[PDB]
Amino acid sequence: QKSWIESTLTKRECVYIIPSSKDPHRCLPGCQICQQLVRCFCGRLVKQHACFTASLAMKYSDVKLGEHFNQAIEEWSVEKHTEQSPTDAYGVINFQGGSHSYRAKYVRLSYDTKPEIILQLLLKEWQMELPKLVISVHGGMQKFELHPRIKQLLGKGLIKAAVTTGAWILTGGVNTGVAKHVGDALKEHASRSSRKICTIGIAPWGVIENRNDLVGRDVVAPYQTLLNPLSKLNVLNNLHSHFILVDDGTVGKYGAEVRLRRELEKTINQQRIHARIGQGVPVVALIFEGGPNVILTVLEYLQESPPVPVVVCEGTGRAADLLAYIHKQTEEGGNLPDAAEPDIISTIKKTFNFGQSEAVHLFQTMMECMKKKELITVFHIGSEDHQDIDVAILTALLKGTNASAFDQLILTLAWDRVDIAKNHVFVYGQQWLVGSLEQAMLDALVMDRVSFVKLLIENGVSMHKFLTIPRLEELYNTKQGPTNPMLFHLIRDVKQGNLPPGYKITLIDIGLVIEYLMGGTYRCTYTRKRFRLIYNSLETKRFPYPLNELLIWACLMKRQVMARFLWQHGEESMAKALVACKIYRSMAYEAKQSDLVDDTSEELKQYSNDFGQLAVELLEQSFRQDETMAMKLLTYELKNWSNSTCLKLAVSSRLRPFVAHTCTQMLLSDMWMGRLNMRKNSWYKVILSILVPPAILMLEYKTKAEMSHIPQSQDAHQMTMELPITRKFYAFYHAPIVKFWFNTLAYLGFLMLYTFVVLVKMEQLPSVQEWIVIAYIFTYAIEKVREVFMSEAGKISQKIKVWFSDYFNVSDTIAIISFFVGFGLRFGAKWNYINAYDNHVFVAGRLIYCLNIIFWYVRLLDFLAVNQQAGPYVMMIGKMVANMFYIVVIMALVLLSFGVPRKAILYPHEEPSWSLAKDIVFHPYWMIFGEVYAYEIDVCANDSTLPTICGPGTWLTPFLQAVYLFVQYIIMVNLLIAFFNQVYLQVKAISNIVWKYQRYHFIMAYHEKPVLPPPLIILSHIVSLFCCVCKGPKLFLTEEDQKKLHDFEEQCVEMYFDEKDDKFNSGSEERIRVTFERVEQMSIQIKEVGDRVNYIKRSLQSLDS
Amino acid sequence: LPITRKFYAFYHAPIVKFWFNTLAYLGFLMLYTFVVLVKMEQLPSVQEWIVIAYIFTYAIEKVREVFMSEAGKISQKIKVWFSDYFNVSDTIAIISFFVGFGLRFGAKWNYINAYDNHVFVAGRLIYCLNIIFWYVRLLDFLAVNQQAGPYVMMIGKMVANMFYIVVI
Amino acid sequence: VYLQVKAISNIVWKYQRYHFIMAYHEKPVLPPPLIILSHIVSLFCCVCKGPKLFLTEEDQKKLHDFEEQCVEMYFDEKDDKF
Amino acid sequence: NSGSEERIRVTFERVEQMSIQIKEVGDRVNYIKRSLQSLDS
Ligand SMILES: CCCCCCCC/C=C/CCCCCCCC(=O)O[C@@H](COC(=O)CCCCCCCCCCCCCCC)COP(=O)([O-])OCC[N+](C)(C)C
Ligand SMILES: CCCCCCCC/C=C/CCCCCCCC(=O)O[C@@H](COC(=O)CCCCCCCCCCCCCCC)COP(=O)([O-])OCC[N+](C)(C)C
Ligand SMILES: CCCCCCCC/C=C/CCCCCCCC(=O)O[C@@H](COC(=O)CCCCCCCCCCCCCCC)COP(=O)([O-])OCC[N+](C)(C)C
Ligand SMILES: CCCCCCCC/C=C\CCCCCCCC(=O)O[C@@H](COC(=O)CCCCCCCCCCCCCCC)COP(=O)([O-])OCC[N+](C)(C)C
Ligand SMILES: CCCCCCCC/C=C\CCCCCCCC(=O)O[C@@H](COC(=O)CCCCCCCCCCCCCCC)COP(=O)([O-])OCC[N+](C)(C)C
Ligand SMILES: CCCCCCCC/C=C\CCCCCCCC(=O)O[C@@H](COC(=O)CCCCCCCCCCCCCCC)COP(=O)([O-])OCC[N+](C)(C)C
Ligand SMILES: CCCCCCCC/C=C\CCCCCCCC(=O)O[C@@H](COC(=O)CCCCCCCCCCCCCCC)COP(=O)([O-])OCC[N+](C)(C)C
Ligand SMILES: CCCCCCCC/C=C\CCCCCCCC(=O)O[C@@H](COC(=O)CCCCCCCCCCCCCCC)COP(=O)([O-])OCC[N+](C)(C)C
Ligand SMILES: CCCCCCCC/C=C\CCCCCCCC(=O)O[C@@H](COC(=O)CCCCCCCCCCCCCCC)COP(=O)([O-])OCC[N+](C)(C)C
Ligand SMILES: CCCCCCCC/C=C\CCCCCCCC(=O)O[C@@H](COC(=O)CCCCCCCCCCCCCCC)COP(=O)([O-])OCC[N+](C)(C)C
Ligand SMILES: CCCCCCCC/C=C\CCCCCCCC(=O)O[C@@H](COC(=O)CCCCCCCCCCCCCCC)COP(=O)([O-])OCC[N+](C)(C)C
Ligand SMILES: CCCCCCCC/C=C\CCCCCCCC(=O)O[C@@H](COC(=O)CCCCCCCCCCCCCCC)COP(=O)([O-])OCC[N+](C)(C)C
Repeated sequence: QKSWIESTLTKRECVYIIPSSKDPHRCLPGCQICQQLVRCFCGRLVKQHACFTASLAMKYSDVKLGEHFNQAIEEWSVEKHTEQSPTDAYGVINFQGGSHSYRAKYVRLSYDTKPEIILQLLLKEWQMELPKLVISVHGGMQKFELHPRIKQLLGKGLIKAAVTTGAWILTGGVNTGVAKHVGDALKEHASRSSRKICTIGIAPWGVIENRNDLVGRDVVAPYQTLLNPLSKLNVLNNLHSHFILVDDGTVGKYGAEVRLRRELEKTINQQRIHARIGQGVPVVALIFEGGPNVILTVLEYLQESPPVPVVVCEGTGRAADLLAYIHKQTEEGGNLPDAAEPDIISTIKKTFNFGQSEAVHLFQTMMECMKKKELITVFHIGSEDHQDIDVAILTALLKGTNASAFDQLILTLAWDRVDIAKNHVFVYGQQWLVGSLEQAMLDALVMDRVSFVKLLIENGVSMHKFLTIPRLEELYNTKQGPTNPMLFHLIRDVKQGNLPPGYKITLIDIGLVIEYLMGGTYRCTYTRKRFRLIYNSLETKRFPYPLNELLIWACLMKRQVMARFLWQHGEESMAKALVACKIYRSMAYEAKQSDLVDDTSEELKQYSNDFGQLAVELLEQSFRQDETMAMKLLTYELKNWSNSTCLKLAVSSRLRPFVAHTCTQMLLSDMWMGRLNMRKNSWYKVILSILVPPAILMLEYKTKAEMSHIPQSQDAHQMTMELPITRKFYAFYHAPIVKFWFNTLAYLGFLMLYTFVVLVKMEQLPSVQEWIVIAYIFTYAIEKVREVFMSEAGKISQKIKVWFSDYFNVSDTIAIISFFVGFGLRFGAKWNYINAYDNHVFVAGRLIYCLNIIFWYVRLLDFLAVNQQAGPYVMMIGKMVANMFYIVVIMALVLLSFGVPRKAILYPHEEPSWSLAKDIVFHPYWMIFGEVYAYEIDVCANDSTLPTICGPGTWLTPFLQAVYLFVQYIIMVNLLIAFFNQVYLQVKAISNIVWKYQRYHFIMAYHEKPVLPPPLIILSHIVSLFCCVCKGPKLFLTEEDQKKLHDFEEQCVEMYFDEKDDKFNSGSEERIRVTFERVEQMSIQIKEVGDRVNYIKRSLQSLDS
Repeated sequence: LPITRKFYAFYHAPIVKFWFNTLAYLGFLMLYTFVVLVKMEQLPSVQEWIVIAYIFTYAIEKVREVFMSEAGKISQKIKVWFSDYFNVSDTIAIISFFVGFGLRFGAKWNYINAYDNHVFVAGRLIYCLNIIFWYVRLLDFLAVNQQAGPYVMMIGKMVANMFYIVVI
Repeated sequence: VYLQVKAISNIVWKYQRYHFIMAYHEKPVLPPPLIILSHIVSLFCCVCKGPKLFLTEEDQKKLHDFEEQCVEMYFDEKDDKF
Repeated sequence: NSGSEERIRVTFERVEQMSIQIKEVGDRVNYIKRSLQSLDS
């Protein structure tokens, strides 16, 4: 039946008839009134049962004999006469009301339903997730009433306490009592608002009026919400979400749940509270207006299986408030003022008519309650003690169970209540044995609760002695808490795509993940030789810089709020932020690449750009203090980060606001010059000094002091250590600015010669010009091979895919390959000697050169793209050409729309021919450029140049061409121009940042090239080869300076953090909504005082009364 | 996932029916371009028959998607379909083709010169103008792409609303 | 015109995908020269003798549950921001 | 002097002396009422 409720759980049927209150009366013949009102000790009529076996008494007489000795009549028991016979009330209520529906669920069941299946109904069947708190509400069972202040404050606190701990409120489920007032408070407070306070009412079935409506299988239970006061029995309060209804087998009887309700709570405080945490779910109990049984059940908690605290509030009603009285006037041991029982027994007889000897018993038991007042909690709502019932509720479960302060934190940690922990658990004079703090931190980190981590870090914890290898290895490999599906995929690939089905994660295999995420030739400290051994082998396992290893964790597991927090702590702030940007950015790519079950990449994209801006804002700060030191920060080896550099890391992430920041730019300019002081020299003096070397010794060079911030080579460092002449030439020819204008001049002289060769005739053998051309291209090629093999990546297949990912490197490959095809044909041809251009192998060779040369003119746009003013226009041209594809397809369609009808009308006797392919494109294309072929349009006109193709239909071709040019020349060309106009505006908006970012790869290229240009470069290769066969820039800082840099780090690391808060406090509209927050305490307190001012003035005249 | 079910999954996907009609339509224009550019003898060539077959069945295809439309009133199945630019153009392109075929085919061939019989010429010249309809129908295939379609929308709005500048 | 269309071009393209895609959900699987066989077979079928989301009741039920849950969460939200 | 948002942040400056002094008076109003019953004690 797929209805586990129907199957395992069951109802109760009165299957026997025992006349109750059988008092024969009106309407003289017996049977009629013996058939009118003969109730049973079950509670129903014999005619209201009928029950397929109780109908057998409607017809004859009550299911028994006649008189049927009254020694035997009394003997009902649901144990004896009641058959179970599955439930018929497992529907769902649709409580009608406000602009919503207050939907809720229910079930019928017996008072002896097992405590485990009722759990297997709440959690398994109803999907309801196990709580971290229960609020067992035990107050008034009649329609009690309260005043406005308590109506709001008590409401918020009870609600909020359930919000924080995801609690399960428990009531009777009946809107005569607590449930009415419990449920109400949820209504106004908007607890529903993107939120649920799980709320349950254990009621009995028989009473709830319109129970017969709820009868039936799974249905939208049309509970009618009639507030008709004729139905005393009850109206189910329409806010409680769930209604377990004890079908004990009685109707009109009461108290079917009193044990079950408790047993459910007993087997709610008997399961774990999030397995990382080991504790039973704590259970508070509250008291509203309340009766003499409501105080009685307080004695069923204080002296009960694991002691259940009590949160009697102050000011509610008769019970909840009176228990404050006996609390207040009586000592910690419940020591009464001896005239208490001589004047409280008036209070009982004042509040109740419970009696006198009865009342004596009440206070006596009520002190038997108050024998232990370390465990109850009077919420003094007047005088504002705990300032919401909440803080008293939660505190009440952290005091009176002889629990340890670790056992007190660990619960607060589970609840998301730091405020409870900092204010109560972290109280003056506390014990905290040895690793309690440490065990909480392994719990707080895996559970992703920064606010407790933050607190613990302030309250004695140190990450230095707490990051051991088993521990942090644990902290990686936990699916408890916010879990990443991506890391398990990342470990898959690096582990050959082979998982042991269990596969505990090591620190080692993670190191290969980072080396894949950071890319290039990064080497994590988890894959090194020393670490890899001591790991297997395993005091020394305390990780010299732990806050570096946790920042990796928080980012590999998408725990941003932990990452961003931990980043604040420790040192190497700017570096950690540029790694994080790289880690997230790569995972944000591998999501979009792997494209599996995984998702959530734009979330990672945002996380990278979050840390990216942090590194930029630290650069700003550090640069506004000392420009020179900031440059040194961009270039010191890190040594915890694979001996990399903060700049190098930011280029890997393509983090442009950092590379386009004026600090890097001023440094990029200083590496461009080398030891040349170009603020004093000029680029025309560099060109002159290349062509006239003696001017090299006339230029203004630099010292060591104004070169100390610049990353230098081993040589450029050393040659300055030990300003003579030979060192003045070494400074010039090794500067990147010189290697540019020395390759540029050779390249321009290359094109001048190569232009001369294609324009001047070729005899059999090459001329000196053509040999010098071939020499350039040959060595230029070797130069390009080297800068692939000597790239930065390590995998040759990735050294390759990056280099071929640039336009001008692809073009050079084609230009170099196409040249030697041409040389091979030009040179390997058998010369004719009657005419050069009769041998078609020689011609093909020459014609490849004359097209080859176009590649080499266009390579000059790459030299021009170096200039700040020209480069934006080279970017445009590429974006224009790349993205105009679809306009040009339309243009080619419009073209054939015209070219095919024209050729068909004008040339109607054409066999198939290759000319037909030319003649449908040729003239229509030159029209695009405004050539209308004026004397060819009308071919039958007297001034025609085509008088012979006059014939039938040819008069159609002017009309065709008139339409064509309007569409082509006016619409389509200016649509393309309109596109290009928007490209222009887009590029100019971004052109300067992109130019600044591309200076890096540019300048670093001309820091690695040889000092000789491509014809003479071969000597530099030779010398730089037989060196290696026989046998880059680093900021060299002495320890005295290396020290002060770290001092300049921390000082600027510091001043940044302080600043952000200070500006952020001020705000603009923040301040206005901080005002509005303050508009309440005024209005409340202008009503506080304004409430008393009427209380003041009544006094004054009463004192003069 | 057996074999016959793997073919049923492919040829019944909309992406396949697009790139299968698109390739036939492009092969249609390649042939129909070949027919107008190459001379016509008395009877059609295999190329021209394959052209006529396309256009004939292409028409029946358009009849069906009117009668098998979503509306119920035939007079509203009609006014909606003719409310699209390329369905109006196809109607003209289909009607104008068979006027041309009827003249091209129903003409009395001359045998001294094809282009002396003016009924044959009118037929050929309708085809050579008819073909413009079929190049322009390709803008509807291109309008499927996110990048090209905005430029087809422009051209229509440009042409529709430039009336008064062109009168001046 | 250019600037006007580009401001609205992406919404209109997205709206026109519907009639486009639904067209090529109803067409025959054979293209217009060979389509005649598809007409013939799809005619003598009718002479002799569209897309629906088929949900089993177990799933059809949970959809209505996904309705109301999201129907609910919407109404609560609007007020709270407002 | 007049300003536009200046005035709003001159208000916010004044939101404190009110809140302090609404707590000044509001501190005493509890000190007042305890008196009255203590004078009638
Ligand atoms: C990752 C790297 C990035 C950078 C890219 C770098 C890679 C660049 C890659 C470049 C590849 C270039 C390929 C050239 C192929 C030539 C084909 C050809 O047409 O041959 C012709 C000559 O063939 C001969 O062998 C005779 C000519 C002398 C050799 C000159 C070509 C080799 C130079 C190579 C220098 C390599 C340069 C690179 C050096 C490093 C064949 O025709 P024929 O014999 O004339 O015809 C005879 C007919 N007849 C008898 C009727 C007359
Ligand atoms: C605005 C200025 C225009 C005035 C407006 C009024 C329209 C005036 C039009 C009037 C139509 C009558 C003129 C043609 C009569 C035959 C004469 C002739 O020699 O024709 C020649 C061609 O042309 C033709 O054979 C037909 C041309 C029709 C074009 C008109 C289209 C509608 C114009 C808009 C309608 C207007 C209203 C709507 C506007 C919104 C014959 O051939 P051929 O080219 O010499 O050469 C071929 C070979 N041959 C030499 C061996 C023969
Ligand atoms: C809601 C719908 C949306 C979709 C739109 C769909 C609707 C599309 C509607 C299309 C309507 C097309 C109308 C064609 C009229 C031809 C007129 C003509 O010029 O005839 C000529 C031939 O006439 C003949 O009868 C002989 C040629 C054979 C018949 C070919 C045309 C019929 C094909 C129809 C296929 C219909 C296709 C549609 C099928 C579904 C008359 O001239 P002649 O005899 O050559 O001259 C003799 C002179 N001489 C003796 C001196 C030489
Ligand atoms: C690779 C590009 C780099 C930039 C440009 C480099 C070169 C710039 C330098 C000069 C450009 C011009 C070259 C000389 C042309 C000589 C002309 C000739 O054929 O014979 C002549 C003399 O010839 C000699 O005296 C032979 C010279 C030996 C080779 C010199 C190589 C030096 C450059 C090695 C490279 C390293 C240096 C650069 C390092 C940065 C006589 O003249 P002609 O014949 O009556 O006149 C020619 C006209 N004709 C064709 C119609 C007949
Ligand atoms: C002797 C003379 C005889 C020989 C003459 C030979 C003729 C000359 C032949 C060719 C021109 C010479 C240069 C090659 C073209 C540039 C490649 C390119 O775009 O690279 C770039 C992208 O790369 C890609 O996107 C890869 C796929 C290519 C894209 C499609 C266009 C090019 C294909 C061929 C179409 C034309 C057919 C030509 C091919 C047969 C890498 O550069 P980037 O800086 O990263 O910018 C890219 C940015 N983007 C990816 C976002 C867009
Ligand atoms: C990637 C590498 C690609 C290319 C590799 C190498 C390919 C090797 C290619 C060619 C080598 C073949 C040598 C000759 C073969 C026999 C023919 C012969 O000798 O003569 C014939 C030559 O006929 C021709 O067509 C010559 C031109 C062919 C080359 C076309 C360009 C290819 C490169 C494209 C650029 C690629 C750029 C790619 C860049 C990435 C005729 O000449 P004849 O004998 O004087 O005439 C006799 C007849 N007569 C009596 C009427 C006069
Ligand atoms: C034989 C004729 C050859 C000359 C051509 C004459 C025509 C006019 C030519 C060129 C004007 C540009 C030259 C002066 C630029 C100096 C400043 C500059 O822009 O610096 C840039 C570098 O320099 C470049 O990027 C310039 C590129 C040089 C190659 C030119 C090839 C194209 C011209 C070939 C002819 C093709 C057209 C057809 C005409 C025949 C920026 O670098 P930087 O490190 O920032 O610079 C210093 C630091 N600072 C600027 C920050 C302070
Ligand atoms: C002899 C004849 C005369 C010679 C002409 C003169 C030589 C030609 C002149 C200029 C050549 C192009 C300059 C490149 C500038 C750099 C661009 C670049 O780096 O990336 C661009 C791609 O790059 C491309 O798309 C390359 C262009 C394709 C090949 C050019 C064909 C030219 C003819 C075709 C026209 C004919 C069609 C109709 C003809 C019937 C970037 O594009 P993006 O993706 O939008 O941006 C990403 C940014 N990124 C750079 C960071 C990656
Ligand atoms: C409807 C459009 C759809 C797309 C394209 C479809 C067709 C693409 C297929 C091919 C394109 C070319 C067509 C054949 C041309 C033959 C040439 C000829 O006249 O005789 C020849 C052989 O001819 C035969 O053997 C007759 C073939 C019978 C008809 C075949 C129909 C198949 C397509 C049915 C449709 C369903 C398939 C597609 C389903 C998606 C010999 O050649 P020739 O005569 O020496 O040279 C001709 C040039 N001339 C005129 C100058 C002489
Ligand atoms: C073999 C060759 C020989 C024969 C050659 C024959 C020549 C070729 C003849 C014509 C071109 C072929 C296609 C027809 C034109 C498109 C119609 C149209 O605009 O439809 C659209 C509107 O429809 C209307 O608005 C209805 C009234 C027409 C508006 C005025 C312009 C067209 C009139 C005729 C003027 C030209 C005179 C030509 C007519 C005699 C429906 O499409 P839509 O997607 O809803 O877009 C509309 C949006 N709008 C309404 C807001 C704007
Ligand atoms: C909606 C339906 C519209 C059309 C329906 C069908 C209309 C039926 C139309 C024509 C059928 C008429 C058949 C021939 C009649 C007698 C004349 C004759 O035989 O020869 C004459 C033909 O003279 C011409 O002008 C022929 C061309 C007329 C058609 C013009 C296009 C109409 C369609 C527009 C497109 C519509 C697109 C609309 C799409 C929505 C002369 O030729 P000859 O005999 O060789 O010469 C003898 C003289 N000689 C000795 C000097 C050589
Ligand atoms: C052989 C000759 C060469 C062939 C040329 C190439 C073929 C021709 C090329 C392009 C053709 C048009 C592309 C249509 C694109 C779709 C547009 C569309 O759907 O609706 C548009 C209407 O549509 C029109 O107005 C249609 C254009 C009128 C007919 C074209 C005449 C061309 C010549 C005239 C010039 C000559 C004048 C002067 C001459 C002396 C929408 O317009 P809207 O109301 O603003 O927008 C509503 C939006 N809606 C779509 C949702 C409804």
